[PDB]
Amino acid sequence: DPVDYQAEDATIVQGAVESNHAGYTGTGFVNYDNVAGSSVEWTVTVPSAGTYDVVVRYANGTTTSRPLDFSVNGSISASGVAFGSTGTWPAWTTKTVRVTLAAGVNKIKAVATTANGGPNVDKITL
Ligand SMILES: O=C(O)C1=C[C@H](O)[C@@H](O)[C@@H](O[C@@H]2[C@H](O)[C@@H](O)[C@H](O)O[C@@H]2C(=O)O)O1
Ligand SMILES: [Ca+2]
Ligand SMILES: [Ca+2]
Repeated sequence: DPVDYQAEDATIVQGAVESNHAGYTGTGFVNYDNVAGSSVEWTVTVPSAGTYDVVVRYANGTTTSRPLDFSVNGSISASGVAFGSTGTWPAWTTKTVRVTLAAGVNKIKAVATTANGGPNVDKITL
């Protein structure tokens, strides 16, 4: 079965664990710093090699899409994945990103590519 990997439990670069908007799961969420290069990197375990539907649960209380690049350590997995508006910060939704993984432990990194940083990210599920 898919497992929830909480953002606030992952490796956060230029970001903060926060909990001041309603509707996150786990103990909070990650607010990426509003800077290019802000990132979160999750450590996941999957039973078989192949391409997974990585469900990214996020919010973006602005009218400006906030794109992320996904990689599995070192290697580009998805490039310029746009995270559009959700109207308000507590209004979480999801986006599925295809990421190819090996059997066992993998690290998935999502890095902000624009000066606005990333959307707020609650977790990934896969
Ligand atoms: O990414 C944002 O633009 C953002 C994340 C927060 O969830 C929002 O409440 C809002 O926060 C602003 C700053 O990003 C944040 O670092 C500061 O501590 O508070 C700001 C605010 O407007 O409250 O935007
Ligand atoms: Ca931010
Ligand atoms: Ca969370």
